[PDB]
Amino acid sequence: AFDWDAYLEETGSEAAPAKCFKQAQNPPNNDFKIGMKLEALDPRNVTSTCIATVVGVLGSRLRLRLDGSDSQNDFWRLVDSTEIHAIGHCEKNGGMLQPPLGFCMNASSWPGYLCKILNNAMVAPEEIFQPEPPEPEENLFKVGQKLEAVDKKNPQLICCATVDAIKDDQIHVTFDGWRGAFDYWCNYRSRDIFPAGWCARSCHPMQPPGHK
Repeated sequence: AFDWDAYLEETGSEAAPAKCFKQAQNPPNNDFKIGMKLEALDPRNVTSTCIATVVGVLGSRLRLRLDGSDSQNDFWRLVDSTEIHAIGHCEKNGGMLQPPLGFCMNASSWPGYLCKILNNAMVAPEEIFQPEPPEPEENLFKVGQKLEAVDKKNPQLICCATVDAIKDDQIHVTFDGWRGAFDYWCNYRSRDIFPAGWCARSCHPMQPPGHK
């Protein structure tokens, strides 16, 4: 459990206030179980919705993998993400499920495929999907502030970070003790940033600053 209060005091810093983030005041409960199927936006083509399977769970996050694709392109979504839904959601809304971009068969094999994987499949019930957190209506971050952030190159990891710079609705996230190579800009609404303490409150491991 990372001693944020010690760290803030030794670096002379403020943590960014909770009202800055689009995250629930309390981490949402994660009732998902590994093997459950659900519907998610294909990160490699965000216009497609695809069947995904929970392959890991960590704090309030799911590690998802799209059925019929590959094991090298897993992605993580919070249980209260608006990019995952219960199965049947897409269709109820006038949509069609799509094969993943990395689908391992040929396309005409897709309709048959959906049937086989949906047959007696373990499916996440709709009630375990958490509601979308209220959002701030402007950027309240400020240069200097510290926070917890997913490292988009190794997303299993959430790490101690700092806001470096601001241009309107974008913040620039830096990772303390790492070479600015893991830095990124993101919208203040991003679901990949959290107030200091969030990880401990949700049982997600939280990386201390790097050793550089």
